[PDB]
Amino acid sequence: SMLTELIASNRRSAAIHAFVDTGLSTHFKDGIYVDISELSRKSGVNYARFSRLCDFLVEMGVLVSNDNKFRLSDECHVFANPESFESFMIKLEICSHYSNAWLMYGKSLFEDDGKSAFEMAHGRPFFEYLDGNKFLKSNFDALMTRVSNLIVEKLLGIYDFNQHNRILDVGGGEGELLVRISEKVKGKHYAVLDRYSELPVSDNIDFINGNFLNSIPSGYDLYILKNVLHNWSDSDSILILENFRKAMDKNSSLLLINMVKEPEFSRSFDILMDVLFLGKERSFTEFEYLANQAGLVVQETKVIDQSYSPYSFIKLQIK
Amino acid sequence: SMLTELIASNRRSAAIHAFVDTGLSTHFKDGIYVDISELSRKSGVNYARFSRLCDFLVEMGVLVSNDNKFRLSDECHVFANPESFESFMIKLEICSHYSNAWLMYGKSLFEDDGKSAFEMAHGRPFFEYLDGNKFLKSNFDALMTRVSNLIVEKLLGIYDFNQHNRILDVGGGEGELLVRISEKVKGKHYAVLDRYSELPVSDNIDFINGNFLNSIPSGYDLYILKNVLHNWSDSDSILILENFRKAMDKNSSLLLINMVKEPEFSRSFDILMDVLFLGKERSFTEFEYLANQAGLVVQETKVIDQSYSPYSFIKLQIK
Ligand SMILES: Nc1ncnc2c1ncn2[C@@H]1O[C@H](CSCC[C@H](N)C(=O)O)[C@@H](O)[C@H]1O
Ligand SMILES: Nc1ncnc2c1ncn2[C@@H]1O[C@H](CSCC[C@H](N)C(=O)O)[C@@H](O)[C@H]1O
Ligand SMILES: COc1cc(O)c2c(c1)C(=O)c1cccc(O)c1C2=O
Ligand SMILES: COc1cc(O)c2c(c1)C(=O)c1cccc(O)c1C2=O
Ligand SMILES: [Cl-]
Ligand SMILES: [Cl-]
Ligand code: NA
Repeated sequence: SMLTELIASNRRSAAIHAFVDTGLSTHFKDGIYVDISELSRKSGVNYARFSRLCDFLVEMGVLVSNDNKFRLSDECHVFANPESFESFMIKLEICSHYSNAWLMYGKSLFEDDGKSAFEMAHGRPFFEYLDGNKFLKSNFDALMTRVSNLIVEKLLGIYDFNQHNRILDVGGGEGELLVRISEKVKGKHYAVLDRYSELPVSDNIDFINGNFLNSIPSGYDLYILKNVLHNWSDSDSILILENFRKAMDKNSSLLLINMVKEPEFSRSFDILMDVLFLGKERSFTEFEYLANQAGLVVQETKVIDQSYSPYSFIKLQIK
Repeated sequence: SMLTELIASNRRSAAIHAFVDTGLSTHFKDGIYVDISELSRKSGVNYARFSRLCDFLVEMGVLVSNDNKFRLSDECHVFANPESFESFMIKLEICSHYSNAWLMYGKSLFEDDGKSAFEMAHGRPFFEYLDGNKFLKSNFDALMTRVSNLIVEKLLGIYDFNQHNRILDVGGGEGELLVRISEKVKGKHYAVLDRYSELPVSDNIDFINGNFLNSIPSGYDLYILKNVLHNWSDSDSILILENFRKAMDKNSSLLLINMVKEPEFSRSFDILMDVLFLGKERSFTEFEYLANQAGLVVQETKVIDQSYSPYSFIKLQIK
């Protein structure tokens, strides 16, 4: 039935995890057709059992079959690359920590102590727990780095970064966005703020250990906040934007860059943000409402299409 | 994108789990339209956050939205009933035990110790582990009871059980099949063989502690083996059927009743059977092959329709 297969949606994620996490998918580079008999001899993977997984992956549209051999579909070519954001995504998606968070989601809907399903499962909020877990921190940071790399070219296209001199990326993680921007727009002052136990090192990037809930370093003419606000409540989002308004002078600009809620796209990410952070997906007008409450005004708006989501690009200045 | 949402398939299962496992779905009986504000007052569920889950459940087709109220779809009426097989399926599908089995699935494809992904995660094979885990045993046995209840009427319709005098259901679990058959077909000796520490009790039914890998007791004119062979390898399946042939005389009949592999249905259950049991789904032809190797021959075959799967009904006798 359609209902029992909907209940069993998890099996699709688990099948992809087995295929990608083992590195079996790396044998499918460059659109090659793989003979599972040959793959078994060199890799040691069970012929009969991996062939049955491949049949399920064909059903899913991950693999295509010809002459009893399997290739990756064009869409799923990314699974052959272990450095692809999709590879890091599947490693996190059904990991034990995420699974235990999802099992607390039901109970989390009845509590009002401001603890996410993740915190209920782990005893600390997501980013505080990641401080003590290499697997989660390295894979999450790697995922954010890959998606940052993918948006750079379009971001440099739609907005002229050459007009700015002092640039701070707030919650910029490993700093991939400004590292790539600094290679195209050379000779500016580039800074990245995040929570660092050990400072990253990269040519002409000033890495700052900080906390955007407490304070944003003042004196920059361009601030960037990319994919941060969806990890936070309305009240915490207003606090962050208030801290920007206090850091900014009349000539300063804040680029609020975020995946945006659109009716046509899936609500699944909105639920994941609830589970991990008590966060949420927001529309443009919802972001604008928070910014207006924080004492910021929209000067410019654009849409950036990415394969996986639409993005809101909102240029903010103090009222 | 389609691929990121395919990777995020687990979120669909986890959303349904939060909705059903909490008992929130029991407020949606008889296709009623629910005001989430009203539900929040009564149940104590967070209005805003549950409304967002309901938006995702509408996207999935689990809920239907009208006038900002939500009802279960006709197909998903079963979610309002905590005694439905779908309710028990949901409880097991993304439980910690299954999650940890799925996380070993990739690694299991590179080993030939004969340990399932489940055994690699939990240290014992499925049914041996269930002996010591009430959560898995109670919910698994409840699931099997519910799916047995749904097929009883169709079995009674397509086979004359009244022609037999002594009937043994082998691996019959809680004995629901014969409990229900005994209500319609009177004046028979009914027995159920399974792995029991303490014997179940039912007015019409004699429960026997046994092991179908070791021996099947003689002196029954009808034997039944329903939904057992998919938990076993081809070699173990032939051993089970050989033990039937040794227990049976020329006048004995064996009803082999099993979900059957048809090309038009999902391979997802085939992969679950690999993970839990190193089992598999089989076609009619594949079942007949095993029976023939065990020294049994097909007297009668029928296809039984169930909502979630087609079934093979095979009457077997000794050569
Ligand atoms: N209180 C806090 N102060 C500063 N950074 C924080 C923070 N809480 C979380 N973060 C950081 O916020 C980031 C969210 S993920 C976004 C990373 C990057 N801006 C990108 O778009 O790819 C993480 O790097 C996390 O470490
Ligand atoms: N070695 C063994 N001997 C007997 N029963 C066994 C067994 N190993 C597993 N079983 C039983 O096999 C059953 C598989 S599930 C099928 C239950 C029932 N026939 C139905 O169709 O609903 C379980 O009840 C399990 O306890
Ligand atoms: C597995 O758990 C995840 C937690 C996540 O936070 C994310 C993702 C996955 C993710 O795939 C993602 C993709 C694109 C842009 C993003 O911002 C994310 C993101 O944030
Ligand atoms: C979640 O774990 C499961 C393990 C299972 O073994 C099953 C099921 C679920 C199951 O939903 C099911 C449905 C119909 C007929 C069946 O035989 C099964 C079955 O066997
Ligand atoms: Cl600086
Ligand atoms: Cl309301
Ligand atoms: Na500061």
